Amino acid sequence: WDYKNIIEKLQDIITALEERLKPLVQAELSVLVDVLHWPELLFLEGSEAYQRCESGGFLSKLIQHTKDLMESEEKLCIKVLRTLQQMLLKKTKYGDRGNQLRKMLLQNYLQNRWSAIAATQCRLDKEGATKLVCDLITSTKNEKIFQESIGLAIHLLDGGNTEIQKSFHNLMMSDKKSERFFKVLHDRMKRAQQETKSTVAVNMGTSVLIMQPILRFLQLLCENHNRDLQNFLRCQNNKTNYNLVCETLQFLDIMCGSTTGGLGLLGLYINEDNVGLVIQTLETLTEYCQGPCHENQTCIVTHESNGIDIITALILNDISPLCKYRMDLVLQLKDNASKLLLALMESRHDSENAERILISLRPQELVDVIKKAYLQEEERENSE
Amino acid sequence: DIVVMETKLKILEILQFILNVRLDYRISYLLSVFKKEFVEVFPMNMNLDRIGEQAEAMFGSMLEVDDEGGRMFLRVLIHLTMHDYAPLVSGALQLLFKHFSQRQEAMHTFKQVQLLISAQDVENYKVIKSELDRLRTMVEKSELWVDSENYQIVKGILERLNKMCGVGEQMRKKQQRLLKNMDAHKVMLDLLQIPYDKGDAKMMEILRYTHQFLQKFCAGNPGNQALLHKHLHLFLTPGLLEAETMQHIFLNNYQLCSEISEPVLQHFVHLLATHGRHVQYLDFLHTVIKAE
Amino acid sequence: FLDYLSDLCVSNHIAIPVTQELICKCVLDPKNSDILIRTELRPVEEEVWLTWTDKNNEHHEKSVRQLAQEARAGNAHDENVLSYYRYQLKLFARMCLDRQYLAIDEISQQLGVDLIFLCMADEMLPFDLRASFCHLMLHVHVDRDPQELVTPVKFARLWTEIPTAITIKDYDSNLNASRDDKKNKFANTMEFVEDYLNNVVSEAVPFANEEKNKLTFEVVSLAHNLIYFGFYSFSELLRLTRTLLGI
Ligand SMILES: [Ca+2]
Repeated sequence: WDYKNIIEKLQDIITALEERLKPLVQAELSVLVDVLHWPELLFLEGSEAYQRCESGGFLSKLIQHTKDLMESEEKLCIKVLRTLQQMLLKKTKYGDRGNQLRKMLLQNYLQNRWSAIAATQCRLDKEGATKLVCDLITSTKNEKIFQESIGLAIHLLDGGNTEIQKSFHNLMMSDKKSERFFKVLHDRMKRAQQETKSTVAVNMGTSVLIMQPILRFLQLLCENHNRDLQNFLRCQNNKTNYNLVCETLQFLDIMCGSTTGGLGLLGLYINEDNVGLVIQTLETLTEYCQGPCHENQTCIVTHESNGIDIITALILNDISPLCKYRMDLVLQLKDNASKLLLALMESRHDSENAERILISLRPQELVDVIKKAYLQEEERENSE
Repeated sequence: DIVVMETKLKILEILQFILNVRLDYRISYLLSVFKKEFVEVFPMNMNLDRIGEQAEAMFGSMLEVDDEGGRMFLRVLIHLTMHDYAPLVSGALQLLFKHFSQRQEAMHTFKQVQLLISAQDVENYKVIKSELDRLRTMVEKSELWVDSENYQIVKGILERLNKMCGVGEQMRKKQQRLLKNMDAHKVMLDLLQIPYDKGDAKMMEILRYTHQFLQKFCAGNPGNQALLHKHLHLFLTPGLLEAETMQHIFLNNYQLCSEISEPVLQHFVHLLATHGRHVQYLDFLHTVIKAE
Repeated sequence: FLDYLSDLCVSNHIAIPVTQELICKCVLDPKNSDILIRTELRPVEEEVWLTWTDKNNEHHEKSVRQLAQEARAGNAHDENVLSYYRYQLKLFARMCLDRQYLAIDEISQQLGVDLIFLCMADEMLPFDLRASFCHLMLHVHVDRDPQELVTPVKFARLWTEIPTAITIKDYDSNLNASRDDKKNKFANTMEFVEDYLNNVVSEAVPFANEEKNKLTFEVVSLAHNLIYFGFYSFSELLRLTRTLLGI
């Protein structure tokens, strides 16, 4: 017997089977989402189980059990959170074979019985998804569970759902543990800032990678210029208040190198890996200030960290290292910075913000930047 | 009623066992198809399309657990998930999640299949099987011979297994994988739990040999190291051999050393403060400090 | 007091060898043989008779069927002796938990497999007595040295032991010899378990009667233990899955 040849052929067959069955695996996993959507179809109409399933009792019980099993079985909690996130996602195609398998499975199980996303989000919120997310974020000590909770929050709030925002605000206000929620968020923000500062001093860490989902969640809270959420993120009216707008500005300032970055060394600090996080931070600040929220604008403009200078430098500076290789990201960064600066002066008749911005954003350099951007069109490459 | 919930839990456990048996049958079917194709191609190219088609077909059938094509199974799982008893709901949820991952589970299990073709491999497999079976049978009757020829036979079996562990990086890895597949570690751990008196030198020698085998089992193998770490509570006792085994388990393992729990670390300092027997505790701490 | 000894035998559903051995050395000692009801089978095909010594050291022997009939009639002494026997059987099962061979060797001789099967299968006895006998059979005979837990999935397989074509019947025929060998002993128990499960599933409300729930739980636990010891082939397991799901 050819031992080596037999092993090699077995490995080749394993690889081929793994490659072949991937769409089928995806379709089979997807069918679970449909089953969870309409459990009552498994039972007979008019039965007690049918009544329990139809009214959403199954989903509410699942959410309650997920809350209960946070400490008993972390893996099961992660699996259920991922399943909920998949339930909140848009439909996808898995090829001809995948679609055939999915249709066959749906027929076998269920005999013949953005608007959809919004309806699903509202249904999950009714079943208590928002409360589950808040409880998990406040109480969980597991990094994976926290990540899944933040992802579920983002999926629930995706697209700027007013009902989900109202539910979040009601939970933050009425509930007595909102203080712990904001304290946890503030502590994670501070840890990310400290890690980024240490890395910058040395010269990308889970504590820094987690900032992207947190910033996205905070932006989604304030989406569509939600004044209540915009003001709450600055002051919570609790015994101790955590200003997340100020912390976001501080994170942006530390990421870009602080005063040294503003002087003109911004290019070194910003690179391909961390550019997306800076873009997300700029978008979050813009969502904070737009609507407008005058208090947030004043907080950002008059901050002691002088983070407005960072934004002006972002607009003026060329980002020499990154721009040579990826000019599209630099253009996106400049566009986001300009949007943030515009939002900082949305409906301010006084000149305070304008003068503060002009202190660091000199007119000649701004005009030169505008002219260079206009002339760069002939050198533009195919990009969004 | 609690009785009904316990009965349903037992039924669920039976269902898990039968599903595992079905998974084993699927793996056997895939192996048979592969062997048939290999024999056809090499009586002394491969049509991978046919094998892929057969694998896809085998997941379609007589392997179903109900006459409704899995509808009754899903209905029962949902109904049980609606119940209040936490263990029952957890089991139902686990079965529900496993239901829609059959292809992934089958591929994962097929990846781990180990084939024994060489004559030396077959002889090693037979010897290990016989030795482990005899050791398990003798350990199961501890009360009969524990304070006879049992001690000598057990000592010979431990020495034979220790010699069978192998020498050489590739040989050691292969033998460790084979021993893991034959569940020798479970037999050794069960032997450690055997009750015995403190004034039997023969039993002390047997336990020393068992600890040596356990240390050789996880020597340089992160998988076996984690497998033994799954049963830490046995080794957390006031002994020198236990300290050596703990050191070997944690030796060169960042995933284990970094995430070492507080009570485990306090255990050795407590022993040093109260006993201070030897330098074994200090050695364990030193190896825990650095990893990879 | 027998119940209290039973709790002392175990802790958190896990047998403690020390206390188990201490209780076994005393309960089963010949000097304390007057506090345990003796059970035997006589031709009289065969009938099970219980003989016990009263408080005043008076021997009393009676058939189990007579005890059950009198207890159902309304007699209190027969009910008391039946309850004492049930608690004694519970204590015997507990003392043999986790393969305590010291007590298993003694108990097996007094209560054989055939006697326990006859007592449990009889439908004239109360469900509690049948449940106790099923528990004793599970914890005295099934969980013995010959039986061993079987891993359903095997990762190490010989190249020469892989058939070219495999079916369910051929798949389960690899080790049919050992299965038949253990069937030669446990065939009656397996048939009784299958019939009981079929009857339970046939009923509209399987968990209606509270008394029958205990017997159902013991039968299900016995089936679980038998399955986990490889007493059934894949085809029989597939057949039994339908009944288990229907229940
Ligand atoms: Ca024993």
